[PDB]
Amino acid sequence: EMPAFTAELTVPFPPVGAPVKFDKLLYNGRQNYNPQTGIFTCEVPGVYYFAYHVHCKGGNVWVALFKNNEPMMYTYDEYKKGFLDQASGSAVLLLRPGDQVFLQMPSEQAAGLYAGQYVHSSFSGYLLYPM
Amino acid sequence: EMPAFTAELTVPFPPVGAPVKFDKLLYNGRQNYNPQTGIFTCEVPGVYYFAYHVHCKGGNVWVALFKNNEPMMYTYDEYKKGFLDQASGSAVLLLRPGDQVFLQMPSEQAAGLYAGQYVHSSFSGYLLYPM
Amino acid sequence: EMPAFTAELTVPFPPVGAPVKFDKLLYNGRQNYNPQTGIFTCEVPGVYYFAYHVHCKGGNVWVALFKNNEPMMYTYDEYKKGFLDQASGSAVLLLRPGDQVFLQMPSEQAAGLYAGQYVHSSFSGYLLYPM
Repeated sequence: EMPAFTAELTVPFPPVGAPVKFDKLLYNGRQNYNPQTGIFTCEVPGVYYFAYHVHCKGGNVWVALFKNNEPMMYTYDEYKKGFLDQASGSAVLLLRPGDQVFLQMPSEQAAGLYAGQYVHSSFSGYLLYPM
Repeated sequence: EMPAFTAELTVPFPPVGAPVKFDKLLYNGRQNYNPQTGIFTCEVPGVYYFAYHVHCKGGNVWVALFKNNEPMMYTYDEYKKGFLDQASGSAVLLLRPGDQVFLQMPSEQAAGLYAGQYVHSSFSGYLLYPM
Repeated sequence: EMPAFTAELTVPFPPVGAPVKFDKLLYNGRQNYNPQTGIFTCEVPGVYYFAYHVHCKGGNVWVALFKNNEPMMYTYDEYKKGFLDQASGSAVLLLRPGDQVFLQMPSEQAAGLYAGQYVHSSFSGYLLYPM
């Protein structure tokens, strides 16, 4: 199997300051993604592509795609008074064996990450080129 | 030739309960996506990645990415009182010959999927790893 | 090294009528993407996948993914008075040596493309199948 996964969130407002535990799996080649931690751990060295889609409601939402402690990409969305919204992101990253990639909200002031049984926020990633 | 495509919807408000027929093709290697059905049919077994972007206007829009008869991912957006909006999604799926992947709205109560000549709603997909 | 890149914008309102210069690079295999121009120039012939995420604030945003001088895909978003929003696009394109792919806003009437140190609008692309 090649490293590739897609995980969905089905409960709104996950913890701030910790990897978002997307736990509904569609695929998880090589099991490099852990639904119990929300972290993708690099086993195969190379270039990867990650994508994420997060809904917003009740409050602003600020997320960052992390590679270990480093924020690689930031996505911010301001809640639209009374309505559900969404913001997305994607990025190509060169990963070293052991690198841990995940999505996380850095601020308690922007924790409006929404999700539901029929409204999936998600996180996907897969190997492009082995290095 | 490898299976890969991008289809854009140029006409607003497609029927509910049936695959959304994105009509305009930018690419369609192996022609596994059919504009007449809105369905991507797996010919080459393997891991695939799909991405979609749907505009919302005039009403709420609830769509799901299906694999055969199973809803794999749900995307929802609420119409912003007189303002065009958009919601997206993407997913990695292991497919076998004959499997069908498409987007479909399950309810008449949220069928505001919008599209226009200069406002493209889209659906893309491609083979990642042959299995 | 394979062709693949992700470039982020960290300053708002890039000029209309010219490629958007995403200059914060996460990866740039073969350096086929130029931070100084915002243009990806094809070196290796083949099928590519491009994805972009653009925030909207203060004004509507109308951007197009160009291949040379032809608009391949259009993405539009109506600014939600007072709040930051976002719209995205994805496209599979068959490229020949020398082909240039970039994002550009055609009208001054919809140039509200936003970005900041805390929110990245971005442009990514990579080779799927060499031809």
